[PDB]
Order: sequence, then structure tokens, then C-alpha cells
Amino acid sequence: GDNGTMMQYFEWYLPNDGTLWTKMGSDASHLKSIGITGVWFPPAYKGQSQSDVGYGVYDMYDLGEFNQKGTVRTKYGTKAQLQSAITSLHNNGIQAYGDVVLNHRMGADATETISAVEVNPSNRNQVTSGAYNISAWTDFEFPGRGNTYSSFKWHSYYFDGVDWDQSRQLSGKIYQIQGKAWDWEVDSENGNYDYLMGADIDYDHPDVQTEVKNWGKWFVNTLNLDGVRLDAVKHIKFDYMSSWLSSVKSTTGKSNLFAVGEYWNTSLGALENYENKTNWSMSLFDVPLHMNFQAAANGGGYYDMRNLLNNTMMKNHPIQAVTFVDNHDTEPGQALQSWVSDWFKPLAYATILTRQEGYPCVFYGDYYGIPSQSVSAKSTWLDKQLSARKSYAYGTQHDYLDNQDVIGWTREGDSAHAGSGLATVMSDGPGGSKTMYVGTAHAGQVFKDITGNRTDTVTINSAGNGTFPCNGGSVSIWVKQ
Ligand SMILES: C[C@H]1O[C@H](O[C@H]2[C@H](O)[C@@H](O)[C@@H](O)O[C@@H]2CO)[C@H](O)[C@@H](O)[C@@H]1N[C@H]1C=C(CO)[C@@H](O[C@H]2O[C@H](CO)[C@@H](O[C@H]3O[C@H](C)[C@@H](N[C@H]4C=C(CO)[C@@H](O)[C@H](O)[C@H]4O)[C@H](O)[C@H]3O)[C@H](O)[C@H]2O)[C@H](O)[C@H]1O
Ligand SMILES: OC[C@H]1O[C@H](O[C@H]2[C@H](O)[C@@H](O)[C@@H](O)O[C@@H]2CO)[C@H](O)[C@@H](O)[C@@H]1O
Ligand SMILES: OC[C@H]1O[C@@H](O)[C@H](O)[C@@H](O)[C@@H]1O
Ligand SMILES: OC[C@H]1O[C@H](O)[C@H](O)[C@@H](O)[C@@H]1O
Ligand SMILES: OC[C@H]1O[C@H](O)[C@H](O)[C@@H](O)[C@@H]1O
Ligand SMILES: [Ca+2]
Ligand SMILES: [Ca+2]
Ligand SMILES: [Ca+2]
Ligand code: NA
Repeated sequence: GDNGTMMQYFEWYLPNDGTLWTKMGSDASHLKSIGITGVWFPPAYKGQSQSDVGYGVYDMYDLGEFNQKGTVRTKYGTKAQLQSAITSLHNNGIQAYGDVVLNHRMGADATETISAVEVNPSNRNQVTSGAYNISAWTDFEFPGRGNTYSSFKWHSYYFDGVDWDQSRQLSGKIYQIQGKAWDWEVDSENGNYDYLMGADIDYDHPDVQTEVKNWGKWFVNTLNLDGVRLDAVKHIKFDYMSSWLSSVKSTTGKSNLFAVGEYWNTSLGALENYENKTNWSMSLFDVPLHMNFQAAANGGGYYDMRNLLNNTMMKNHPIQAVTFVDNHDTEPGQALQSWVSDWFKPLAYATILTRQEGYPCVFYGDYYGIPSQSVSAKSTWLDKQLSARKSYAYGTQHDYLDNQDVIGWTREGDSAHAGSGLATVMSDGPGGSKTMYVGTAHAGQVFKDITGNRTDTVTINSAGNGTFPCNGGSVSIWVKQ
């Protein structure tokens, strides 16, 4: 009955030095000590170059094992290093979740000359040219792997489209391969959002349907995975992704394989439509809660803190909510830049770590810092919040989201976790106090601030109430001294 806590074990700007798998393995016992129970590791297969973060997917059967793209290792290291790291996580009781990129492929071995039409980038259902022959990056043969594990080769007729004609080099185009149709259902932004980048996989094609299930089975088996992080699920045929997840569970013996999808949309309704169309079979990153954390941070005291959880997965669908403050895309300089400022970050982490709703995900970029962007490591204060979650965030919750600035909640504690119970209080503005119910069983106990932000103590009265303060623009988490 211990709380679960995920860590995203990478950030965008890590050096291309083939050390991440070695570090992850060495970190396992430390991650266990701070309460991390699952690790999301980056795309572990060969990208279009050695330095690829992993999203520019070339060969999903090359886990840093084959001489392809001028390298054996990936950015992160070798197959054997990743396997050793997962053995070390499992030796420490930590789940391993592999990033799974199924939308597209990049770094084709060869061009193919194929018939295509242009479509409106704002309305991909609208054809805007006659048919003509383009030079497309659609031929994937993987000669460096030489058919090891899989003889499957990719050609144009397994893709729906590309955004580049190597023969004409025109910018701002999207090409639909002749005879192909955008997959459905996908997100309807730009009319049909199947196409994102690269060579867009055709999930209408039955050879592709079979092959990508076969790959999924091989990947989970090969690395003995507990779960998957599914990339760009709003751009992949909804009913196929649902079928893919059922198939891998059934074939790998991983009947309860954990799945969290990235459906990047700021409106809850989009995430609810996805869950509806995939039978509520997977969790989703709580993108709306991340936007709420950004709006509060960016409001400089004037945000209404009563609204912090509104229109979120965490409030509305907590079983399926993977809550986060920042990720590799929201960090400075990246594609979804929407960074939660240092001052607010502890309030955001206290929200996801001490509440009963959601599966929180700690960002590597927050814990260990982002030196290339002058982002300080936050591990010193994160370790105290993670202690709050590991040891104290148990039992019945009472919410006091009843002030524009000062909000809080309590956990009563449960018998399985000795000394458990807490009161979280926080302000986006001036400091304040909240009288909150931690439980009559705490009557006469003295509470301290496990964050160390406050050095005063709080005595629980006989009615099970304390008056819990915080500093301005700060959080305190009150536990039994
Ligand atoms: C980053 C997220 O993008 C999408 O988000 C959209 C929203 O959906 C939309 O509503 C609105 O908010 O705009 C957003 C930004 O566009 C997407 O929905 C979401 O799933 C994405 N996060 C995921 C997905 C991916 C992709 O798998 C990850 O993306 C990251 O890695 C990308 C690939 O390296 C990188 O893309 C940039 O670089 C590539 C190289 C380039 N592609 C061209 C280049 C080549 C070969 O070099 C050829 O293949 C073609 O000519 C081109 O397609 C892109 O043009 C460029 O954008 C991306 O920056 C990076 O974020 C992401 O990490 C996941 O978490
Ligand atoms: O932390 C390991 C834990 O992860 C998953 O449990 C999730 C669950 O699926 C979600 O619905 C939500 O409540 O968060 C849980 C994590 O606390 C795995 O399914 C589970 O087996 C595993 O122990
Ligand atoms: O150092 C320059 C900037 O770095 C960003 O990542 C921060 O959020 C800013 O508040 C800061 O001013
Ligand atoms: O929003 C556009 C979508 O409308 C419909 O559902 C069509 O079946 C689909 O092919 C199309 O892309
Ligand atoms: O959303 C606008 C900007 O808001 C904040 O300043 C964020 O730190 C930055 O990442 C984002 O780009
Ligand atoms: Ca697609
Ligand atoms: Ca199609
Ligand atoms: Ca406020
Ligand atoms: Na497609």
C-alpha cells in the first residue's frame, strides 16, 4: 500500500556521451531510498544520428547493438548497458517504463520516387496540388542489423505522407502518398492531425498493424519491461493503439503492463475523448494541470489558487492521471516551452506529491538540474517532499482550496504507515495560516515543517485541528515531529 512515484529519467540537453544507462543502473538504490517506484527512460533504439534524443526513430530493433548511423551505441549507451540498468532497477524493486515512438520514422536508408499530392497544412483533408513524383525518405532496410530479430523492411506503401521532396526542397509542405488516406480516429486540429513529422506510418496497412504489434512484443520481452510511455498518441489511429496495447499485454505475459500516453492538448475534453476511444486502458500525462501550474507561477500572486486543480486529469480522472510539473519538451528552449518558475516549482511538486490523486512523475531536469540552461538542481528540497510522500501522505484527505492565495489539504495517516499524516499549506502571495483537520488521533501531537521552510511547530488540539502556516510564495508540509 506504499505511494507510487515515477521519475522521468532524462532531459533534452544531456551530453551525447553514452553514459545514461550506466548512471541509471548506479542510481537505482538512491532512487529507492527517496521513494521512486517507477522510471520512464527515453527512446532506447537507434535514431537518425548517435546524438538523437530518441524521437527521430530509425530502427526500433537496434537498442545500441548494431553498427548503424555511424555508431553502435545510442545517445544513452549500449543494449547490454540498458539491460544491466533495468536489472539494477528490478533488484531495487523499481518498475522500468520504456518510451515507445510509433508515429513515424526518420533517417531512411534511401529515397523512393513516388506519386504524391500536397495538402493544406491547416486542413490536411484538403488536397492543394495535382499528383506528381517526389523524392521521399521512405526506404528503410537496416543493412547494419542484417535481418537480426526481424526481416521487416519499410517502403512508401507503409507511410501515409512526408513533409519533404529531396528533389525540390520546398518548405511548409505536407505530401499525402498517392492512394493513401490520413488515419482515423486522430486529433482533429488542422482538420486531421495524423501527420506530425518524418515519414508518417500508415496504421490502415495490415502488414504495418501486424509488424508493430510484433515489435512491441519483442521490445517488452527483450528489456523485460513493466510498462511503456506512448509518444504522440494524438497522432496515431486511436483504435490501433488500443489493440496494440491489448496485444502486447496478451503475448508478453505482462497482463498488467503499465501504459501512460502523451496526448498533448490543453483542454481536458480532448484527453477524455482519447480515454473513451481507447476503453480507459491507459493513463495520460495531466497536461491541463501543468498549464495550471504555469498560469499560477506566471500570475505573480494574482492567480486564483482555488482554481489550481480545475479541468485536470488529477481532479476528474485520478486513476488515469500521470501528474507532472515539467518535462523534456516544456524545459527552456524546447518545443512545448512552458517552464514552471523556480519559486512556484515547490508548490507544484507539493500538489502532485502529497495529494491522493494521480501518479506523480518527478523530472530529471528538476532533480539533477539543467546545467546547459543554468537551471539549479532542486534535489535538496525535492528529497524532503519525497520523504513526505514516501512516509506521510496516507489516509483520508481533507481539501481547503477556499482562498485566492492560501490553500491547503490534510492527510489523516493510515495504520500501515506509522507516524503518517500531514498538512500541506501554500500561498502564491502573502504568507498565511489555515486551521485544518488532521484527525482526533493526532490530538496533542506537535508537528514540524518537513521542508524546513518554517522553524515554528504546530500542536494538534483535542478536536484533531492545527493552525498550519506557510511563508509568502512558499509551501510548508507539516508532519509529526
Ligand atoms: C513536441 C510535441 O509536438 C506536438 O505538440 C504540438 C501540439 O499537438 C499542438 O496542439 C500545438 O500545441 O503544437 C505542438 C508543437 O508542435 C505533439 O503533439 C507531441 O506529441 C510532441 N511531443 C512528443 C513527440 C515527439 C515526436 O516523436 C517528440 O519531439 C521531439 O523530437 C522531435 C524529433 O527529433 C523534434 O522535432 C524537430 O526536429 C525534427 C528533426 C524535425 N523534423 C523534420 C526533419 C527531418 C529529418 O531531420 C525529416 O524527417 C523531415 O524533413 C521533418 O519532419 C521537426 O521539424 C522539428 O520540429 C521535436 O522538436 C521534439 O520536441 C517529443 O519529445 C515527444 O515528447
Ligand atoms: O509505482 C509502481 C506502480 O505503477 C502502476 O500503478 C499506478 C496505477 O496504474 C495508476 O492507476 C495510479 O493509481 O498510480 C499507480 C502508481 O502509484 C502499476 O500499475 C503498479 O503495478 C505499480 O506498482
Ligand atoms: O536566466 C534567464 C531565465 O531562465 C529561465 O529558464 C527562467 O524561468 C527565467 O525566469 C530566467 O530569467
Ligand atoms: O476531421 C476530419 C475527419 O472527418 C471524418 O471523421 C473522416 O472519416 C476522416 O477521414 C477525416 O480525416
Ligand atoms: O508561456 C510563456 C512563457 O512563460 C514563462 O515565462 C515560462 O517560464 C516560459 O517557459 C514560457 O515560454
Ligand atoms: Ca500519425
Ligand atoms: Ca492511412
Ligand atoms: Ca493568488
Ligand atoms: Na498515418
